[PDB]
Amino acid sequence: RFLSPEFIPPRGRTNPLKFKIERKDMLDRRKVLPIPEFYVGSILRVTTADPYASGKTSQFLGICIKRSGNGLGATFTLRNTIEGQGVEICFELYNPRIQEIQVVKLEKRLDDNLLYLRDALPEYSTFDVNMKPVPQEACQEVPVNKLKVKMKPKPWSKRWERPNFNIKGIRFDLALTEEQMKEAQKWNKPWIEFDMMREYDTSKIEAALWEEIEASK
Amino acid sequence: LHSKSSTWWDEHLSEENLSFVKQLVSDENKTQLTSKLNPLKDEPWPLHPWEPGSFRVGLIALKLGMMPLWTKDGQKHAVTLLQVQDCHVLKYTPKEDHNGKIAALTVGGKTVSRFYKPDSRLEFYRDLGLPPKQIHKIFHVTDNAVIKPGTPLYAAHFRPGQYVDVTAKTIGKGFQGVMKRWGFKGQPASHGQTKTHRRPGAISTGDIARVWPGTKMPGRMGNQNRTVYGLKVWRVNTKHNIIYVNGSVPGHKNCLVKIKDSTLPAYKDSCKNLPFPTYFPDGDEEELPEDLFDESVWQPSEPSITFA
Amino acid sequence: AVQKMTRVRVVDNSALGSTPYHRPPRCIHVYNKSGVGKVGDQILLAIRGQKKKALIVGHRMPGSRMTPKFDSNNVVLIEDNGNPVGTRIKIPIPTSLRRREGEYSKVLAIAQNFV
Amino acid sequence: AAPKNRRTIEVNRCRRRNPQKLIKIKNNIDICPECGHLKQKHVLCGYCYEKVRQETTKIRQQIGAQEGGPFRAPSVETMVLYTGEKPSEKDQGKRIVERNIKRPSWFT
Amino acid sequence: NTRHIAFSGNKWEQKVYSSHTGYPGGFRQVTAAQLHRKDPVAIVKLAIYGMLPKNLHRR
Amino acid sequence: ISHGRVYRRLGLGPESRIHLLRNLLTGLVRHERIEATWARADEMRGYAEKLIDYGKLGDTNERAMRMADFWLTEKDLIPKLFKVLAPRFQGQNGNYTRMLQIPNRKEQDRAKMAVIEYKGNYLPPLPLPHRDSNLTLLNQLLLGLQQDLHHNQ
RNA sequence: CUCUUGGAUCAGGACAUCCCAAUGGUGUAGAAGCUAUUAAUGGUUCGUUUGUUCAACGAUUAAAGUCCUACGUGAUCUG
Ligand SMILES: [Mg+2]
Ligand SMILES: [Mg+2]
Ligand SMILES: [Mg+2]
Ligand SMILES: [Mg+2]
Ligand SMILES: [Mg+2]
Ligand SMILES: [Mg+2]
Ligand SMILES: [Mg+2]
Ligand SMILES: [Mg+2]
Ligand SMILES: [Mg+2]
Ligand SMILES: [Mg+2]
Ligand SMILES: [Mg+2]
Ligand SMILES: [Mg+2]
Ligand SMILES: [Zn+2]
Repeated sequence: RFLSPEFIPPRGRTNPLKFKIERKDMLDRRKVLPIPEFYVGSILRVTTADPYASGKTSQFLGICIKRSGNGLGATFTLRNTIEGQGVEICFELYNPRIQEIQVVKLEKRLDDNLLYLRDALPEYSTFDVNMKPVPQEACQEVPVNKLKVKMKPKPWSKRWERPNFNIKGIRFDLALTEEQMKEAQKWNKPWIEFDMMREYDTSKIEAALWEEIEASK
Repeated sequence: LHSKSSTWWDEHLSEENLSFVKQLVSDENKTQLTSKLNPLKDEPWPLHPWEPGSFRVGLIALKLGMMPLWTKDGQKHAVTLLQVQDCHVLKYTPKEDHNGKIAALTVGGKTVSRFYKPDSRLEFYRDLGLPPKQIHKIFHVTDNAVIKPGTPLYAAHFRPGQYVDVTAKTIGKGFQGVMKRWGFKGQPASHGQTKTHRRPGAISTGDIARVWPGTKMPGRMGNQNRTVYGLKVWRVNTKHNIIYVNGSVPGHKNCLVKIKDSTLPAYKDSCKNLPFPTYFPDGDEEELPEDLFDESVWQPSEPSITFA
Repeated sequence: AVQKMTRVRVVDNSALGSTPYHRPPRCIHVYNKSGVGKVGDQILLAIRGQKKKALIVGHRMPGSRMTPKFDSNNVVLIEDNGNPVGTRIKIPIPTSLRRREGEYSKVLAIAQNFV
Repeated sequence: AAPKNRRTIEVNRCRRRNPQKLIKIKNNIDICPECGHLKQKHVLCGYCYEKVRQETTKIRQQIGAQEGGPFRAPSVETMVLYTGEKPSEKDQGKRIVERNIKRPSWFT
Repeated sequence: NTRHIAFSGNKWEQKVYSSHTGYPGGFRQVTAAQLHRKDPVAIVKLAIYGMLPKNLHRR
Repeated sequence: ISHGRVYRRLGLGPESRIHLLRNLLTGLVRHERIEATWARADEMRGYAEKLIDYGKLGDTNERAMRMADFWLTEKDLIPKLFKVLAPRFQGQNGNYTRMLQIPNRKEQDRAKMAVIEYKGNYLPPLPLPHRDSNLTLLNQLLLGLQQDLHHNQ
């Protein structure tokens, strides 16, 4: 059972009614266009109509590196390198000028954000434009690709080694001395994981949404 | 002691009566709300036709939140949601009493509890036979557009395509400094500055030997009435009484706002097309669609937009 | 977001940009009411002890949804008359350039890839 | 910056006798039915609460003697008995605390 | 009939009344005719105010 | 501006706040009735409730055991939580603690005080406030009104 | 024969107007310009010293105005 991220409400003081109203419109678009299941790390091809030109479409293939947004404003960003020039485009799922979304390769990665690929070697971001879809098996669990990438020289876009990011998909041993690793651990904040008032349990909310979505079907 | 003591409704209520009184009050609200559902069959005041220069009453709504929206050209617009909730007409002043050239009508909304209110307000509402409302405001209405007190109002009073005006109290930020409050530049961080980073410079010239009234200084910011002009209406939901308005509205979520049609010069006499006195569903000449849209709006469940 | 003294990359086949030099080019002026330069903006460039006009075609700062964000700040050299200095471009160029107010047809002709 | 003039007793009387600076009177004082001592409506009675805490100390003092050391918390429920009382069947296998005095009237 | 007072000479166009709000730029000067248009009683009232003794009993 | 901040600032910092609350929670489990200052007890009340939820999960749950180990400094009390307190509150869905304000401390700082406890303990009962009986004059009139409305439809 | 000013911050005001606005004359064909009348509305940029006795240079702008307010302003800061 895969419940898409946007359906889960964020916590706050907003009324539940505003969420019910938004959900109705989201479901209606899904009947017209089907939104496939995917996770950060999977490769996608998205087709959209080009506004500047007249009745001419566009296609972009890349790996999904982030999923954000709630409700009708949900987004996802996918990355690729063309002629040795890196490009990223941020897409909204419910934008009406998206013709089709195709999951070329469905897979999961160790982390739920891959923004550190900007600092990794170019090979880990390049994907063949014309690669054909790979088979999928219904009676299975989604695969977890456990690749650990290699990084370029130390000056980076962010300090990925620091404990807040919680990166588990970088080969730090190759790039950093053990002395530097202890230097980073001075920012740990160990107590955060053990305080019970910072945790948001959404199991019941997830369950209730499931039947209503299925019931509407 | 032969002296004053203070009380509250729950002080003397026993265990059984505590729940009973809660239930009794809730039923009283429902009976009084249903009775007012039929204005047209309750001796309505005469309904005059529209004439140039006419002004119409407005509503009180609650701010739900925001969401995106798209037009048939693919342009994306952020929109805010306003819900009408138990809006009634309360009191009428004739032109001479109000002291304005025009007459006035008072509107209330958002039913509230009766327990922690002054007696004066409760007596006022008992006369009108309605449960109390959180907020009252005043609207300037012409004689032809006057409406009898006690008549419910609904979101369908507005229709898509018309511009509107909204006013509400802004978010309160407390006592604030000159940099945040008035956007003052401040001073450099380094090069020898001594304990002067975010402070104002000179108040004024030395010659006057005083400070001009109205000088900009630190003080409490926010929590003031502000108005936004010329916001289009994109869509209306008849079932839940929801209005969608272009752009931003002042205040936090769950805050009451005042809605009235635009007073800008361009939209001077657009009221003729809209229901002139108000919208009455009691008439039941036709049942409205659940959702009302504007032509440029791209509705969901329509086919994907192709920029042919 | 290109500004005065920003270092930029010349994505062009012109000899002036192609030839390696000990200093990378730097922006000297932005032809805008604001100082910030975005895609479709001309700037004044300092190259090899010389000044030349140039046009921004990409940058690393986020924009609105559904538009491409590049990994480097890319520029094209433009002659005083407005004719491109170079004869070819290989890196992908955004399609937003077509409709933005300005003269972009000449550069679009020389560019093969549009993203 | 230093004062340029002495402030007079008349001006000073107006600053410190302003109604803003005076002690406000309280309207939430009531009498306790059980003991007859005073209390605030939203607060527990001090005299009545004082009784309970004294008994609580006695019980805990006895609990300390039985255990005999730290880190001896039982894994079974506890119960208190007074002279003249014997464990019931439901009391089987539960720590029993013994008090010399008779059961207090208020304690149930 | 304070609206029907009369001025000798060209006083309607030459007599100026001045006021200040108290804020920078709050100085306003208006002629007699303009003030008479806005308020039909101001001219007569201002004349009487000036001729009374300048003390608290004036008000 | 502090809109939407659900935590108090206590101690010497964020980590110090957790440690102070942990010490109070450990004392509550052992003794089952505690006195602290009103603000501190109110902040710790939330954690006390959530601890009884992990206890319900059971001894064999790996996550529950890890959480209990961190929040109880004295280790003779982990058996107590999983085998005494958790069984006691099986029926209820919440409201495991009772908290009341106590007269101000008489120690020259005059702090606002409170008493917090777990329901169902063996200690002498607290002197709680009782609502008025139904035999009083006002209650009877309301009772009369209820009977008429119930009987007459 | 000799011997207080800059900058930052925030600006109050005058009109002897630099730009924006309404007009007259022309050795005003159009487009550019030169001159005069009326008006204080808001605005009036960013960097740099090899030579220059209170100067100059680069890139721009619709314009980069002239002045008064104990250097307007050091119990707000600084060379
Ligand atoms: Mg955010
Ligand atoms: Mg950076
Ligand atoms: Mg917009
Ligand atoms: Mg606030
Ligand atoms: Mg600064
Ligand atoms: Mg400092
Ligand atoms: Mg003076
Ligand atoms: Mg006095
Ligand atoms: Mg708060
Ligand atoms: Mg000024
Ligand atoms: Mg002049
Ligand atoms: Mg001074
Ligand atoms: Zn008592």
